[PDB]
Amino acid sequence: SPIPQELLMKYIHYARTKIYPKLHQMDMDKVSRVYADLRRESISTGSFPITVRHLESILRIAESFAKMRLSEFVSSYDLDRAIKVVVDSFVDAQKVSVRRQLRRSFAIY
DNA sequence: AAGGGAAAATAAACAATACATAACAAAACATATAAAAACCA
Repeated sequence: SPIPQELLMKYIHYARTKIYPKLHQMDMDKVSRVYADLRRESISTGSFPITVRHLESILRIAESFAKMRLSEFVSSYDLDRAIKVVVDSFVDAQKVSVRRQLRRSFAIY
């Protein structure tokens, strides 16, 4: 069932030394819309804010998933996994009182 | 339906007051006898 270890460690060195997947401005602006919701909802219920470093982090996580997918560019649904990775790290790094944010992020989950 | 958040509860240190009784005072209740005072005689 899983990928063997030797092929995986050879794939790491093969993908990290040959490709450089960029991003195209066709429909990527939608993540700036969802960040605009996700920043604002962290002020009213949460105490810790979300900044531009999280946007740089999800673009890096999406291009890392595109690097692992070995594509020419980042797809539209790589950002969905990137925003899931940032929601279950930032929301999980807080109190139990940000519990409404567990369902507030359920619309984009 | 969730949740904020103020009311309510708990605890602990400290201060302030009440309480049980000790010690006593004083008034009611009680008797005694020598001196006055009526009082028969």
